[PDB]
Amino acid sequence: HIDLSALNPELVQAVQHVVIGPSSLIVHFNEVIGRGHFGCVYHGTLKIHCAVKSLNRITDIGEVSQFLTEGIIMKDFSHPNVLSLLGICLRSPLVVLPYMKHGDLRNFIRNETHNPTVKDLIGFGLQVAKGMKYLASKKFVHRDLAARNCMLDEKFTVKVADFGLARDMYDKEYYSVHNKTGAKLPVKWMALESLQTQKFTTKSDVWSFGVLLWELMTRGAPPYPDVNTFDITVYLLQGRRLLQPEYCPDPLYEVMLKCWHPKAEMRPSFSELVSRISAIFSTFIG
Ligand SMILES: COc1cnc2c(NCc3nnc4ccc(-c5cc(C)ns5)nn34)ccnc2c1
Repeated sequence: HIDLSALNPELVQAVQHVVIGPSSLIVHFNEVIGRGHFGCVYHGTLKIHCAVKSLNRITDIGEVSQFLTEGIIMKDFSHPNVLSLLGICLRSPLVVLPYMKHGDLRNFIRNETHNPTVKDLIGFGLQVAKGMKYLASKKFVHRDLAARNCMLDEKFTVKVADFGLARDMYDKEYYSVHNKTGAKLPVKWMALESLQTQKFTTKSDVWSFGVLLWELMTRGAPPYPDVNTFDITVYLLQGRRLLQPEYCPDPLYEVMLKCWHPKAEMRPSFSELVSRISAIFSTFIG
């Protein structure tokens, strides 16, 4: 039930634009197209093709008013490199997202079917940087930027995803349980200070982006395979970084090193990353 009175009065008008009427959505529950900890995702028809995420695997949703607020905030986000929210359908509520034909970025670059060039791979990086530039300008911290968490549409447009109501753990292997807090953390993508404090910032998103660039240039290799979970802090503090992939241009590796600056405030902004990477991208043919 929608309690319009419970919402921030500023946001009441926006409800009509986020709520999908049950008769407008057909969801094809017979084939799962994605699996998250909080729920499965299915093909949907809205006639536009969409992805429908269930949240029924969680014991409880929480405050319905908060859920709508989350949806309303997320729907106002509009950028070609950021996954949009189509709306919410109240059957546990269903999250309705544009269908991303080529799935997550990590699986796409690991796929022997497609053959992206070095230029294509850098371009995927550039698109992610533009999405993050948008998100950072909205003061939004992603917290879980990784190749597994970005997706590609039918025209290979890369979109930063896995945020707002779409937030989940879509690949359980890369999340470790913290001793004191219990939080499940993507430790191999996290900035040194975040591992120490569990505080996430746009500058820790920049660190994660550096790892994402490394993923692209290795075509989806796992980072730090010979490191075990939380021993990553010890490993990094020894004076170590991910090595330069064979086909990674030198200036792109320099960008990665800047993203992993020990001082958070010294890391490049996403705007600077867009500029620097667009330059490097332009030097390639094909
Ligand atoms: C082509 O198959 C799919 C699968 N899942 C989604 C999908 N799932 C919800 C979602 N929102 N953000 C993210 C980010 C990552 C992922 C996934 C990652 C993995 C490994 N499987 S799904 N899903 N996801 C949304 C849109 N299109 C899809 C297309």
